[PDB]
Amino acid sequence: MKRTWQPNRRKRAKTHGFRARMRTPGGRKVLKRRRQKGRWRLTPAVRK
Amino acid sequence: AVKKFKPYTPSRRFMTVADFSEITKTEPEKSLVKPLKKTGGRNNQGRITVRFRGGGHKRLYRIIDFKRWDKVGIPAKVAAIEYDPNRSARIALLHYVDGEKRYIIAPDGLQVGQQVVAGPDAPIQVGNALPLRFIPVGTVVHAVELEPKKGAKLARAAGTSAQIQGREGDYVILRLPSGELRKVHGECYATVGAVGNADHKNIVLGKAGRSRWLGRRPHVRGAAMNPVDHPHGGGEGRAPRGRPPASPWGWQTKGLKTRKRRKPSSRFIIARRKK
RNA sequence: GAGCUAGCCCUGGCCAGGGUGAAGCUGGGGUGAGACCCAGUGGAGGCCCGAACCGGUGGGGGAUGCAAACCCCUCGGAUGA
RNA sequence: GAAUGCCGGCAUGAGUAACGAUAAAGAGGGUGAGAAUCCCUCUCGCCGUAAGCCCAAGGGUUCCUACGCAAUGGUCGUCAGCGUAGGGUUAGGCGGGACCUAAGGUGAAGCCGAAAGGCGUAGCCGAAGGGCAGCCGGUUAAUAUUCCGGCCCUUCCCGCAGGUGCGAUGGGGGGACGCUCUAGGCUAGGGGGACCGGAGCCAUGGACGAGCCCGGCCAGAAGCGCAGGGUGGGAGGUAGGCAAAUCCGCCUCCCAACAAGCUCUGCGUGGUGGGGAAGCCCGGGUGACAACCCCCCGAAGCCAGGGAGCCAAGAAAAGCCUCUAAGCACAACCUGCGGGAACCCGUACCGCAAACCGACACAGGUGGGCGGGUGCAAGAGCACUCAGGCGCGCGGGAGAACCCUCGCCAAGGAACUCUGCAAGUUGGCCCCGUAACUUCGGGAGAAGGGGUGCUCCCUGGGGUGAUGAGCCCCGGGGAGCCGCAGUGAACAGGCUCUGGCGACUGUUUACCAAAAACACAGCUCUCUGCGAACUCGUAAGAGGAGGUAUAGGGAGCGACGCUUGCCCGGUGCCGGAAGGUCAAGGGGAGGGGUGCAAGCCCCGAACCGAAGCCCCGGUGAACGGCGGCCGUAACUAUAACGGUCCUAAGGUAGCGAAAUUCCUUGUCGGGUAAGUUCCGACCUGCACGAAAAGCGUAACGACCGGAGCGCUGUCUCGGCGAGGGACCCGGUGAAAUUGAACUGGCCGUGAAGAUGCGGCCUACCCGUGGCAGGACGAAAAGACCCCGUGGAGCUUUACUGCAGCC
RNA sequence: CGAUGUCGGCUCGUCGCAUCCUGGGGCUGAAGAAGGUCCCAAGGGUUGGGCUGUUCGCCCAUUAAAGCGGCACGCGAGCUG
RNA sequence: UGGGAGAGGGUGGUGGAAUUCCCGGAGUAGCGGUGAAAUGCGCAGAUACCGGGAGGAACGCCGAUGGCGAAGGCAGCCACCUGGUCCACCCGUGACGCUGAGGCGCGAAAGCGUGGGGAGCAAACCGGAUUAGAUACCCGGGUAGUCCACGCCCUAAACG
RNA sequence: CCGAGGGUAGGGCCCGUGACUGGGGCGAAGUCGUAACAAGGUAGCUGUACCGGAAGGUGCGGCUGGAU
Ligand SMILES: CCC[C@H]1[C@H](O)[C@@H](N)[C@@H](O[C@H]2[C@H](O[C@@H]3O[C@H](CO)[C@@H](O[C@H]4O[C@@H](CN)[C@@H](O)[C@H](O)[C@H]4N)[C@H]3O)[C@@H](O)[C@H](N)C[C@@H]2N)O[C@@H]1CO
Ligand SMILES: [Mg+2]
Ligand SMILES: [Mg+2]
Ligand SMILES: [Mg+2]
Ligand SMILES: [Mg+2]
Ligand SMILES: [Mg+2]
Ligand SMILES: [Mg+2]
Ligand SMILES: [Mg+2]
Ligand SMILES: [Mg+2]
Ligand SMILES: [Mg+2]
Ligand SMILES: [Mg+2]
Ligand SMILES: [Mg+2]
Ligand SMILES: [Mg+2]
Ligand SMILES: [Mg+2]
Ligand SMILES: [Mg+2]
Ligand SMILES: [Mg+2]
Ligand SMILES: [Mg+2]
Ligand SMILES: [Mg+2]
Ligand SMILES: [Mg+2]
Ligand SMILES: [Mg+2]
Ligand SMILES: [Mg+2]
Ligand SMILES: [Mg+2]
Ligand SMILES: [Mg+2]
Ligand SMILES: [Mg+2]
Ligand SMILES: [Mg+2]
Ligand SMILES: [Mg+2]
Ligand SMILES: [Mg+2]
Ligand SMILES: [Mg+2]
Ligand SMILES: [Mg+2]
Ligand SMILES: [Mg+2]
Ligand SMILES: [Mg+2]
Ligand SMILES: [Mg+2]
Ligand SMILES: [Mg+2]
Ligand SMILES: [Mg+2]
Ligand SMILES: [Mg+2]
Ligand SMILES: [Mg+2]
Ligand SMILES: [Mg+2]
Ligand SMILES: [Mg+2]
Ligand SMILES: [Mg+2]
Ligand SMILES: [Mg+2]
Ligand SMILES: [Mg+2]
Ligand SMILES: [Mg+2]
Ligand SMILES: [Mg+2]
Ligand SMILES: [Mg+2]
Ligand SMILES: [Mg+2]
Ligand SMILES: [Mg+2]
Ligand SMILES: [Mg+2]
Ligand SMILES: [Mg+2]
Ligand SMILES: [Mg+2]
Ligand SMILES: [Mg+2]
Ligand SMILES: [Mg+2]
Ligand SMILES: [Mg+2]
Ligand SMILES: [Mg+2]
Ligand SMILES: [Mg+2]
Ligand SMILES: [Mg+2]
Ligand SMILES: [Mg+2]
Ligand SMILES: [Mg+2]
Ligand SMILES: [Mg+2]
Ligand SMILES: [Mg+2]
Ligand SMILES: [Mg+2]
Ligand SMILES: [Mg+2]
Ligand SMILES: [Mg+2]
Ligand SMILES: [Mg+2]
Ligand SMILES: [Mg+2]
Ligand SMILES: [Mg+2]
Ligand SMILES: [Mg+2]
Ligand SMILES: [Mg+2]
Ligand SMILES: [Mg+2]
Ligand SMILES: [Mg+2]
Ligand SMILES: [Mg+2]
Ligand SMILES: [Mg+2]
Ligand SMILES: [Mg+2]
Ligand SMILES: [Mg+2]
Ligand SMILES: [Mg+2]
Ligand SMILES: [Mg+2]
Ligand SMILES: [Mg+2]
Ligand SMILES: [Mg+2]
Ligand SMILES: [Mg+2]
Ligand SMILES: [Mg+2]
Ligand SMILES: [Mg+2]
Ligand SMILES: [Mg+2]
Ligand SMILES: [Mg+2]
Ligand SMILES: [Mg+2]
Ligand SMILES: [Mg+2]
Ligand SMILES: [Mg+2]
Ligand SMILES: [Mg+2]
Ligand SMILES: [Mg+2]
Ligand SMILES: [Mg+2]
Ligand SMILES: [Mg+2]
Ligand SMILES: [Mg+2]
Ligand SMILES: [Mg+2]
Ligand SMILES: [Mg+2]
Ligand SMILES: [Mg+2]
Ligand SMILES: [Mg+2]
Ligand SMILES: [Mg+2]
Ligand SMILES: [Mg+2]
Ligand SMILES: [Mg+2]
Ligand SMILES: [Mg+2]
Ligand SMILES: [Mg+2]
Ligand SMILES: [Mg+2]
Ligand SMILES: [Mg+2]
Ligand SMILES: [Mg+2]
Ligand SMILES: [Mg+2]
Ligand SMILES: [Mg+2]
Ligand SMILES: [Mg+2]
Ligand SMILES: [Mg+2]
Ligand SMILES: [Mg+2]
Ligand SMILES: [Mg+2]
Ligand SMILES: [Mg+2]
Ligand SMILES: [Mg+2]
Ligand SMILES: [Mg+2]
Ligand SMILES: [Mg+2]
Ligand SMILES: [Mg+2]
Ligand SMILES: [Mg+2]
Ligand SMILES: [Mg+2]
Ligand SMILES: [Mg+2]
Ligand SMILES: [Mg+2]
Ligand SMILES: [Mg+2]
Ligand SMILES: [Mg+2]
Ligand SMILES: [Mg+2]
Ligand SMILES: [Mg+2]
Ligand SMILES: [Mg+2]
Ligand SMILES: [Mg+2]
Ligand SMILES: [Mg+2]
Ligand SMILES: [Mg+2]
Ligand SMILES: [Mg+2]
Ligand SMILES: [Mg+2]
Ligand SMILES: [Mg+2]
Ligand SMILES: [Mg+2]
Ligand SMILES: [Mg+2]
Ligand SMILES: [Mg+2]
Ligand SMILES: [Mg+2]
Ligand SMILES: [Mg+2]
Ligand SMILES: [Mg+2]
Ligand SMILES: [Mg+2]
Ligand SMILES: [Mg+2]
Ligand SMILES: [Mg+2]
Ligand SMILES: [Mg+2]
Ligand SMILES: [Mg+2]
Ligand SMILES: [Mg+2]
Ligand SMILES: [Mg+2]
Ligand SMILES: [Mg+2]
Ligand SMILES: [Mg+2]
Ligand SMILES: [Mg+2]
Ligand SMILES: [Mg+2]
Ligand SMILES: [Mg+2]
Ligand SMILES: [Mg+2]
Ligand SMILES: [Mg+2]
Ligand SMILES: [Mg+2]
Ligand SMILES: [Mg+2]
Ligand SMILES: [Mg+2]
Ligand SMILES: [Mg+2]
Ligand SMILES: [Mg+2]
Ligand SMILES: [Mg+2]
Ligand SMILES: [Mg+2]
Ligand SMILES: [Mg+2]
Ligand SMILES: [Mg+2]
Ligand SMILES: [Mg+2]
Ligand SMILES: [Mg+2]
Ligand SMILES: [Mg+2]
Ligand SMILES: [Mg+2]
Ligand SMILES: [Mg+2]
Ligand SMILES: [Mg+2]
Ligand SMILES: [Mg+2]
Ligand SMILES: [Mg+2]
Ligand SMILES: [Mg+2]
Ligand SMILES: [Mg+2]
Ligand SMILES: [Mg+2]
Ligand SMILES: [Mg+2]
Ligand SMILES: [Mg+2]
Ligand SMILES: [Mg+2]
Ligand SMILES: [Mg+2]
Ligand SMILES: [Mg+2]
Ligand SMILES: [Mg+2]
Ligand SMILES: [Mg+2]
Ligand SMILES: [Mg+2]
Ligand SMILES: [Mg+2]
Ligand SMILES: [Mg+2]
Ligand SMILES: [Mg+2]
Ligand SMILES: [Mg+2]
Ligand SMILES: [Mg+2]
Ligand SMILES: [Mg+2]
Ligand SMILES: [Mg+2]
Ligand SMILES: [Mg+2]
Ligand SMILES: [Mg+2]
Ligand SMILES: [Mg+2]
Ligand SMILES: [Mg+2]
Ligand SMILES: [Mg+2]
Ligand SMILES: [Mg+2]
Ligand SMILES: [Mg+2]
Ligand SMILES: [Mg+2]
Ligand SMILES: [Mg+2]
Ligand SMILES: [Mg+2]
Ligand SMILES: [Mg+2]
Ligand SMILES: [Mg+2]
Ligand SMILES: [Mg+2]
Ligand SMILES: [Mg+2]
Ligand SMILES: [Mg+2]
Ligand SMILES: [Mg+2]
Ligand SMILES: [Mg+2]
Ligand SMILES: [Mg+2]
Ligand SMILES: [Mg+2]
Ligand SMILES: [Mg+2]
Ligand SMILES: [Mg+2]
Ligand SMILES: [Mg+2]
Ligand SMILES: [Mg+2]
Ligand SMILES: [Mg+2]
Ligand SMILES: [Mg+2]
Ligand SMILES: [Mg+2]
Ligand SMILES: [Mg+2]
Ligand SMILES: [Mg+2]
Ligand SMILES: [Mg+2]
Ligand SMILES: [Mg+2]
Ligand SMILES: [Mg+2]
Ligand SMILES: [Mg+2]
Ligand SMILES: [Mg+2]
Ligand SMILES: [Mg+2]
Ligand SMILES: [Mg+2]
Ligand SMILES: [Mg+2]
Ligand SMILES: [Mg+2]
Ligand SMILES: [Mg+2]
Ligand SMILES: [Mg+2]
Ligand SMILES: [Mg+2]
Ligand SMILES: [Mg+2]
Ligand SMILES: [Mg+2]
Ligand SMILES: [Mg+2]
Ligand SMILES: [Mg+2]
Ligand SMILES: [Mg+2]
Ligand SMILES: [Mg+2]
Ligand SMILES: [Mg+2]
Ligand SMILES: [Mg+2]
Ligand SMILES: [Mg+2]
Ligand SMILES: [Mg+2]
Ligand SMILES: [Mg+2]
Ligand SMILES: [Mg+2]
Ligand SMILES: [Mg+2]
Ligand SMILES: [Mg+2]
Ligand SMILES: [Mg+2]
Ligand SMILES: [Mg+2]
């Protein structure tokens, strides 16, 4: 049946993207934490 | 007035519709309509703050002239009478003899191709506007400003009216559509005549669908919910209210007055409503 | 976290084909004028059959499954909330 | 050495289940170390409103070619969406951007918030909406509206000519709109041809024919032609469109009006450019100078912003046109012609799936367009089939039990069973006919029947064309023929009578409940006079509503019909300027401490003093409540009647062994051979009752009862048959579980249910197919129950607090 | 209680005997026939239906008779629900 | 043809008296009601009095033994619209008449539907009395209804 | 072809009958009250509405077939 993952590039970049994170305090702290943990990529890869 | 239907469906036997016989134009003045943002009962936060709203027919908003004192002395012809889906009343298209085009809510008896005017020296005629101080005592009136130059606020709905009862200083005494006796400033404008389309209350929606057409979503009783949702929620099987009947928000909903006690307009309310 | 689900907003799309034959309109009859009646036209409807589509009634299977809700037979609705 | 320990390794079940739709395979010839599985051919089956084609998401080299077979592929593998390498995606016109707005997002101004931040007009962003200029064909192993060919067009820049008051983020018009039904004319598409072109073909008994087979077109600028859309002309005045305005609006007058004219589309034709089958032969060559014609059907698409009706009343902005402002009129704009200029991104391939979402090459999920033919009334239904695409990535045998899906059945015909569960029956169309009841629509497909094929003859009207032929669409009558049977195959109601519940269409527990539940029109009560009430928010601010009491919130009830009785004593709510209590505060009689004293400091009575509570009334479609005992009539029996205790008042109408009745299968009647259910009555109603509505109610129902008819494999009572499994052989090869095991029965005993202890009996060692009685079999640290001074949701006149309100 | 699935039905039996029937008996208030009661006996048999979830029970029509119990109120890794 | 009387009917408007209520004033110990009482109302200031305002219904005198209408029925006043009738003149038509089964229309009150309205009155209901009882007559309350519009009802001691 | 009739199916009319239920007529001396006839102790009758153990009562309009 219809599953929970229904990918959508506009949705992905507008919800979890870099610009979405920087806009709010919690989003910036995510980036801070991911950048501190050494995450190779700070944000989901969506090919646009 | 009020068209009935033969019972050829379950819903038809009760459904009734307006006679529409006073309407003369079936499309609005493009110069006086603007798009109407449907809210669905949600606010700037996104939250439902008025329950059970959404999903009705799309509408255009006709700009209506509640001032009418911005064109004192300039008479106008009643060009057409039209449907307005934003209100219970019908609206009347005005062509002013100086070119301007406006809408007013159509009083009862108003006919197409007649002169109307606003001002202290206007005749006492169905459709004319005056300050309340210049209207004879005892004449029905509608579209009444509650404060001078602030806009017509009272007696707007189809069939409503307000009778002038007396004068006292700068203030006239109005019997509002609800029966309240109130003082309204004499400088406030008002339009002689009751609002038209009085058979608007004899309309029978006939089925659930028509309510949905009007943007009214299904209302669900507190007695049908659960204690998390409503004071009347829960019970095994059915259940009487088991407490003073309350709203979803706890406050009692049978008889409990809610008008603010110290509201400054109370100095002008002569008698609370009848019945 | 509303890319699932729920409601709402905006903007688009879809609903084969066949039944039934509301109002009105017309002519005719009727009467003081009416109500009204007959035929025709007309094509209304949370109207009927039935796909697409939306569902999920009963039964059988499946039960370390094809599937962490599926398969078969049957069945609700399908111009409307 | 144990923690259902943790990590890892390896076992057991086991050569076991399975190897993923039962649409299906066979042979020949290839290649290769190796072939059921790759390639080629022939034969067979399967999809064909798809299982074919084209888009969009999403995926991201999976596309093409070469070379491979370790792993991946449920077997195999020489193959591959796998490994390696090389190649491949071309646009001013397709799509998006350099254009426009929608919800929404953001947001100079402004507002608000401890901080972070929240709002917010303009403006900006935001598209599958608006707007904007490319069609036919060819070419590559792989791209093509992109390369190429043919014919077209758009914008920018500059120039030349002609014309004009030119000029805009400013005014206006326009853009610009719903639902249902729908006219005319076209086109897409399809059908037919005894006409036109074609390599051929004559079989097997006949046919050399008006034979079979194949094909009979696509695009196209100007002009013209047919069909539409849009559109009055001119003048005079003018206070309005936030400056102006010659525009727009308003007013008057003249002329044109269903034309015409202008303007714009569609279709046709159109210079020219393409395409071009079967068959045969090695994707190509031929066919072939291919032919490219007539008739019919005909869109839901086109003309279109067409027409009609209806109420629920149907985006915006830009492009565009017009008007004028500063300014400028050597300019500028428009028009025509010319040259020059025209950027960024996507383009491969999959795309109902082996490439997307489901851990899998997973029987599931996934929006748009095209979706041929014949017949069955129609259709996207159903059967077959075209183009095209597949035979579902384990096979070969065998012909047991048993399971699944399916076929049939003598006599019986619900006797099955909780229940006709299931499966029969019925089944489309035409016609005949059709009950109670009814809200007059319905009930109604009521029920019940008849017809249905094929041939010949006679005939009625319609469309097209021309009125005729032709095609084509509805019929009418008469005579016949055949079979068991003519909607001959496929798709296609079983029916009725009587209850309960709910009026109804709808809605719901995604994944055990679709209902009597929720909703619903409708009724009532109640709040709300607008900076409304109410809701969210600390606020600003929103929603309510750009609404105004015929409106908006809350509550119960739930179409409609007839109705909704008595109690205000308690609780709530409403009203009550008296009275009583009542906090801070006011007041300061009167004391206290300290100092030599002025003074400083502390306590503090009367009295004044809100809301709230007390108190007085009201109020039921407010929360709620609506009795007991004794006696009595000239047979008995029963009490119309009386007595008395209590209450705030003692249940009214109507219903009643009921979705309600404990005793209970109450009693009587009906139905049945027999009826704890059912229906109708009765009334000592454990414990109905009137908007948590009472009693009815036509219509409706995948709701829950009872009865009958029809018909049956449900059953007496089973039998046989089909296929897919189970079984045997080759290939691949799991799982839970598992203290170790050399693991019998009885009667005992044992912590009370022993393979394991005693006694006795019985028993050669090891398998395979089967059945489930045991191993207190597996699974889940019982979901019942208790326990924990364990937790969570809920309630309230439990405690205490907080918001909110006063 | 780190689970011994709980009623009834269906299927499949097996055992006990305090015996419903069939066989053998003694007593009888046994004339016969048919009964009553007790003794022996477990070999075999012990029906089809209406009602109810029912076990039971009542009822219909039969019968030689329409027995009573145990087997985890026998039997859900056998089915039903 | 010319006249006359009339609460004949329908529509819109309108005038004063009275009752209830509300606001202000003034005043205080009761008012109200009956056969007598009580319920009820009143120091929370009632009743009685004055002024003001709201609202409904009914129209005193004239008024009569009266008038009109087919009956039911119709009463402040003004205007509009309309019916019937009587009289005079003796002008016109020339039996065109009487009745009337069916039909159709009208039809007091009460009642019914949808709206509106609501002062007074008042079924039902409540209370106080009376009484053996009092589901009555009497008293205090009191809802439908009484009123308006529209749509049904179609009955009567619709009687002379 | 028609055809007695037989059969399946659905209607109409009448008659008999039915648990129970509705009143009605009638039947010397049962019970409760006393509505009517006199102003019958509230004048009566009345159409209707609602109520009440029962006669009745009450509202609304109507009649005198009402005394004084
Ligand atoms: C032996 C039989 C005697 C009987 C009588 O013949 C009956 N008439 C009856 O008499 C009763 C009488 O009963 C009435 O008489 C009638 C029955 O016969 C009935 O009254 C009704 O008679 C109707 C006419 N037949 C009507 O007038 C109305 O309904 C009543 N008046 C009964 O209720 C009763 O009123 C008296 N007070 C007492 C009297 N003994 O009952 C008596 C039994 O004892
Ligand atoms: Mg889902
Ligand atoms: Mg999605
Ligand atoms: Mg996207
Ligand atoms: Mg998105
Ligand atoms: Mg973002
Ligand atoms: Mg990572
Ligand atoms: Mg790195
Ligand atoms: Mg991130
Ligand atoms: Mg109607
Ligand atoms: Mg009707
Ligand atoms: Mg109107
Ligand atoms: Mg606009
Ligand atoms: Mg809004
Ligand atoms: Mg916002
Ligand atoms: Mg709300
Ligand atoms: Mg809402
Ligand atoms: Mg309104
Ligand atoms: Mg309107
Ligand atoms: Mg004012
Ligand atoms: Mg209504
Ligand atoms: Mg609406
Ligand atoms: Mg509502
Ligand atoms: Mg509700
Ligand atoms: Mg509930
Ligand atoms: Mg609930
Ligand atoms: Mg919640
Ligand atoms: Mg609560
Ligand atoms: Mg409750
Ligand atoms: Mg409940
Ligand atoms: Mg309950
Ligand atoms: Mg409930
Ligand atoms: Mg309660
Ligand atoms: Mg409460
Ligand atoms: Mg509040
Ligand atoms: Mg008020
Ligand atoms: Mg979603
Ligand atoms: Mg749409
Ligand atoms: Mg449809
Ligand atoms: Mg017709
Ligand atoms: Mg018409
Ligand atoms: Mg429908
Ligand atoms: Mg039908
Ligand atoms: Mg339907
Ligand atoms: Mg079934
Ligand atoms: Mg299974
Ligand atoms: Mg499962
Ligand atoms: Mg399925
Ligand atoms: Mg099916
Ligand atoms: Mg349809
Ligand atoms: Mg140890
Ligand atoms: Mg261990
Ligand atoms: Mg552990
Ligand atoms: Mg471990
Ligand atoms: Mg481990
Ligand atoms: Mg491990
Ligand atoms: Mg290791
Ligand atoms: Mg291992
Ligand atoms: Mg081992
Ligand atoms: Mg092994
Ligand atoms: Mg083996
Ligand atoms: Mg095994
Ligand atoms: Mg397996
Ligand atoms: Mg498997
Ligand atoms: Mg499998
Ligand atoms: Mg299949
Ligand atoms: Mg199959
Ligand atoms: Mg072969
Ligand atoms: Mg082969
Ligand atoms: Mg090789
Ligand atoms: Mg091979
Ligand atoms: Mg090989
Ligand atoms: Mg091959
Ligand atoms: Mg061959
Ligand atoms: Mg096809
Ligand atoms: Mg997208
Ligand atoms: Mg992937
Ligand atoms: Mg390999
Ligand atoms: Mg290999
Ligand atoms: Mg190999
Ligand atoms: Mg290698
Ligand atoms: Mg592999
Ligand atoms: Mg696989
Ligand atoms: Mg090009
Ligand atoms: Mg640029
Ligand atoms: Mg911060
Ligand atoms: Mg944009
Ligand atoms: Mg766009
Ligand atoms: Mg474009
Ligand atoms: Mg082109
Ligand atoms: Mg210009
Ligand atoms: Mg411009
Ligand atoms: Mg427009
Ligand atoms: Mg518009
Ligand atoms: Mg549009
Ligand atoms: Mg509509
Ligand atoms: Mg074309
Ligand atoms: Mg065709
Ligand atoms: Mg001007
Ligand atoms: Mg050639
Ligand atoms: Mg289409
Ligand atoms: Mg169009
Ligand atoms: Mg149109
Ligand atoms: Mg905008
Ligand atoms: Mg110059
Ligand atoms: Mg120009
Ligand atoms: Mg650029
Ligand atoms: Mg490409
Ligand atoms: Mg699919
Ligand atoms: Mg694929
Ligand atoms: Mg997933
Ligand atoms: Mg999965
Ligand atoms: Mg596969
Ligand atoms: Mg074809
Ligand atoms: Mg068909
Ligand atoms: Mg098909
Ligand atoms: Mg296969
Ligand atoms: Mg075998
Ligand atoms: Mg056979
Ligand atoms: Mg048989
Ligand atoms: Mg039978
Ligand atoms: Mg039979
Ligand atoms: Mg049965
Ligand atoms: Mg059986
Ligand atoms: Mg069939
Ligand atoms: Mg019948
Ligand atoms: Mg009938
Ligand atoms: Mg009925
Ligand atoms: Mg009828
Ligand atoms: Mg039939
Ligand atoms: Mg025939
Ligand atoms: Mg034949
Ligand atoms: Mg059917
Ligand atoms: Mg029936
Ligand atoms: Mg329900
Ligand atoms: Mg329902
Ligand atoms: Mg009901
Ligand atoms: Mg109902
Ligand atoms: Mg309902
Ligand atoms: Mg429906
Ligand atoms: Mg569920
Ligand atoms: Mg659940
Ligand atoms: Mg779940
Ligand atoms: Mg289920
Ligand atoms: Mg359902
Ligand atoms: Mg529900
Ligand atoms: Mg309902
Ligand atoms: Mg109702
Ligand atoms: Mg109401
Ligand atoms: Mg709040
Ligand atoms: Mg607003
Ligand atoms: Mg309810
Ligand atoms: Mg009825
Ligand atoms: Mg009370
Ligand atoms: Mg009280
Ligand atoms: Mg109270
Ligand atoms: Mg005092
Ligand atoms: Mg106080
Ligand atoms: Mg209580
Ligand atoms: Mg109580
Ligand atoms: Mg009653
Ligand atoms: Mg009973
Ligand atoms: Mg019972
Ligand atoms: Mg019973
Ligand atoms: Mg009942
Ligand atoms: Mg009960
Ligand atoms: Mg019972
Ligand atoms: Mg019984
Ligand atoms: Mg009894
Ligand atoms: Mg209640
Ligand atoms: Mg209640
Ligand atoms: Mg239903
Ligand atoms: Mg249902
Ligand atoms: Mg039956
Ligand atoms: Mg069988
Ligand atoms: Mg077989
Ligand atoms: Mg062998
Ligand atoms: Mg062998
Ligand atoms: Mg092997
Ligand atoms: Mg392998
Ligand atoms: Mg061991
Ligand atoms: Mg061992
Ligand atoms: Mg052994
Ligand atoms: Mg023991
Ligand atoms: Mg033992
Ligand atoms: Mg042993
Ligand atoms: Mg041992
Ligand atoms: Mg020992
Ligand atoms: Mg031993
Ligand atoms: Mg032994
Ligand atoms: Mg073997
Ligand atoms: Mg075995
Ligand atoms: Mg076993
Ligand atoms: Mg066992
Ligand atoms: Mg154990
Ligand atoms: Mg165990
Ligand atoms: Mg076991
Ligand atoms: Mg066990
Ligand atoms: Mg489990
Ligand atoms: Mg644990
Ligand atoms: Mg535990
Ligand atoms: Mg435990
Ligand atoms: Mg557990
Ligand atoms: Mg316990
Ligand atoms: Mg404790
Ligand atoms: Mg303790
Ligand atoms: Mg605790
Ligand atoms: Mg919690
Ligand atoms: Mg807690
Ligand atoms: Mg706090
Ligand atoms: Mg246990
Ligand atoms: Mg365990
Ligand atoms: Mg266990
Ligand atoms: Mg003897
Ligand atoms: Mg003996
Ligand atoms: Mg024996
Ligand atoms: Mg029993
Ligand atoms: Mg036993
Ligand atoms: Mg046991
Ligand atoms: Mg036991
Ligand atoms: Mg027991
Ligand atoms: Mg089981
Ligand atoms: Mg069991
Ligand atoms: Mg077992
Ligand atoms: Mg078994
Ligand atoms: Mg006093
Ligand atoms: Mg008033
Ligand atoms: Mg004469
Ligand atoms: Mg009154
Ligand atoms: Mg009393
Ligand atoms: Mg009358
Ligand atoms: Mg015969
Ligand atoms: Mg006596
Ligand atoms: Mg006697
Ligand atoms: Mg009397
Ligand atoms: Mg008397
Ligand atoms: Mg008396
Ligand atoms: Mg009397
Ligand atoms: Mg009374």
